[PDB]
Amino acid sequence: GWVRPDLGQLSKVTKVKTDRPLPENPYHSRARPEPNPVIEGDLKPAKHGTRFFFWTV
Amino acid sequence: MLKIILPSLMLLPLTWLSSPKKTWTNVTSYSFLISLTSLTLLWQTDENYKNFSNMFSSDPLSTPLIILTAWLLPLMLMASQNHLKKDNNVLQKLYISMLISLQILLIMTFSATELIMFYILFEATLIPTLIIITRWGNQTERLNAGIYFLFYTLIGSIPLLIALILIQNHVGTLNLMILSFTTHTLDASWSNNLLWLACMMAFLIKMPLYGVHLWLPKAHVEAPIAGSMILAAILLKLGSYGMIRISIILDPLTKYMAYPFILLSLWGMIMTSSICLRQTDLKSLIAYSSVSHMALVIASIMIQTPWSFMGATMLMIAHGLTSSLLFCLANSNYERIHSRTMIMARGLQMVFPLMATWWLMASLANLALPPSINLMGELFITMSLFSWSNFTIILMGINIIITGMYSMYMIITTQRGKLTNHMINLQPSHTRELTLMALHMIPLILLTTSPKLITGLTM
Ligand SMILES: CCCCCCCCCCCCCCCCCC(=O)OC[C@H](COP(=O)([O-])OCC[N+](C)(C)C)OC(=O)CCCCCCCCCCCCCCCCC
Ligand SMILES: CCCCCCCCCCCCCCCCCC(=O)OC[C@H](COP(=O)(O)OCCN)OC(=O)CCCCCCCCCCCCCCCCC
Repeated sequence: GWVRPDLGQLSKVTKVKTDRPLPENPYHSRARPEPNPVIEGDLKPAKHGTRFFFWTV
Repeated sequence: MLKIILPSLMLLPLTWLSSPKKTWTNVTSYSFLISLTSLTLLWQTDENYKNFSNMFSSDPLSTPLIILTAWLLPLMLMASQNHLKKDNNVLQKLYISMLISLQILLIMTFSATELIMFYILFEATLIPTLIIITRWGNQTERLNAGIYFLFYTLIGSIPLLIALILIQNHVGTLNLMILSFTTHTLDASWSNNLLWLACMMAFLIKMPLYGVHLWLPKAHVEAPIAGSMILAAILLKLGSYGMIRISIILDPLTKYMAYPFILLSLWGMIMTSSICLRQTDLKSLIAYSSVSHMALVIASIMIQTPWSFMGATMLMIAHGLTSSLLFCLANSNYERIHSRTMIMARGLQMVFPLMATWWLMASLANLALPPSINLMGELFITMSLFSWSNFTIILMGINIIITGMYSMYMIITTQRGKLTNHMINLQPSHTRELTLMALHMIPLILLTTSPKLITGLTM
């Protein structure tokens, strides 16, 4: 009682049920080092202006 | 300081917006008023220095130089008025603009409280002097004189810029008062010796040594009268002012590092006075006399004695006034005869009696005469040098003898003797140039009357 599949039936996703646990760490990844400590705060103006030699402002 | 700088800045729109028949009158009158305004920072009651701004400051050393510059601008206008009479109005206004810009930049240079701003205004003053000398000089050699002046100054000043940025990167500020307070001793290394040389050689070029001095007679011969005036009365003193300012951060190693320049100054003042003796050109004679007096100033600043600094300031102001007066007198004769040969006009006391009186007073100021700030400065420099080493008195005495000899030789060979009667074109006198001599000589009398103003930092 076998029925041959149609033109576009064997070429689709299947959603197979399994009991094997999902591998939580594929590629055997390392620690992924933490990023730089981003600075937060209010943007105050530059102290005493540009501080470029004799320019006061 | 802004109350002096801004009227001088507004002198330029006045110059370019005045009518061509009122330009000289307006600019001369308002520059006289600006000098009168610049007299207001002599109000020094306390020992504290007048710090007007975060970038402008006053001083017992900076104040006479500022007042001398503001006083000398109308004098340059008066001196340069006659030799520009057959000229385009645009060229006349441009010349006046050059003089006014020189006055503005020099006042800012003397009042600047930061060494880097001092350097910037130093080269800013280097520019219009070059333009004046080259564009309005008379002979062919003005271009060579401009090249010599400009590149002597620049090859001096580039190591000064490197040294200033080094000091700023080391201590963080490059402000004169902060450096004066938290100055640090130097550990006496070869790098520190090269730092000392880099920060000294710019000013040792600018006021002439016995070595690099060859630009000064060329520039003075080839320059017009206002250029000779501004050079010989402010710019050498600008070099001396820079040396006095920057010597404070070089405390431990100046006492041996100043040896070759002291010898160079003393022997060079002797040699340049000798050149004045055997000199055939009047402007060259006045230029080499300026070299000798500035050599005295170099020696005093190098030996770093309070008497030496006070005498250096007094000789600075006195020499500026008397060298400008001598240049103006020589220019009056040159405008008569159109030649700077000294032996050619001889009996001028006959036809020019009061001009001969101004000549006599100018030469008595040129040599050290005891009721004068010239002798005050020279005598206290001599006292400090004799304290430094007792054997300097021989060189000082030789210099004084030759100084009297070339000054009286000038008077006798250009005023006394039989008049060269072939010179028909000896116009009697201009009230303008007699006024110019009077405006040079009367401040000498007043500063002799009260020499506490000309006393500098140390007392
Ligand atoms: C017009 C006058 C010209 C002649 C005299 C000029 C000065 C002569 C003595 C100084 C050396 C040359 C100028 C260097 C300027 C910078 C000085 C400085 O910052 O020193 C500290 C520095 C040292 O820096 P430092 O002090 O930070 O060193 C680190 C030190 N520790 C680790 C202890 C903190 O000196 C130099 O780097 C000097 C390098 C010079 C290299 C270039 C030389 C060019 C040729 C020399 C002559 C150039 C002028 C004449 C040209 C020809 C004219 C005809
Ligand atoms: C500061 C930087 C200057 C740089 C150049 C500036 C050029 C432009 C100058 C513009 C005007 C500024 C004048 C500055 C000098 C002012 C002189 C003056 O009035 O000084 C005050 C003095 C009295 O003050 P007092 O406190 O008594 O003096 C100190 C005493 N412990 O007053 C007096 O004593 C009275 C003075 C006037 C009265 C006439 C004096 C006549 C003197 C005759 C002398 C004759 C001999 C001359 C010999 C010369 C030889 C070469």
